[PDB]
Amino acid sequence: SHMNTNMVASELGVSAKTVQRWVKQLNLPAERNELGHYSFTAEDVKVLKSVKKQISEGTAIQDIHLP
Repeated sequence: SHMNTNMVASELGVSAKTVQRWVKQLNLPAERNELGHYSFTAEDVKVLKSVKKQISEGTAIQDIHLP
């Protein structure tokens, strides 16, 4: 009912491994879909877009602010 890692990566314009790096580094919650794969919601996409935006602006991973 939601979006897997490939879908998220597609909407962000990054690779799937990049999404996985951020999710784990930033201790972000991730569910599992009907196949047991990682799954994300629209909220997650927005949060990960904020991560990408902040890194792009020069913010270090540890200085990132998340809701």
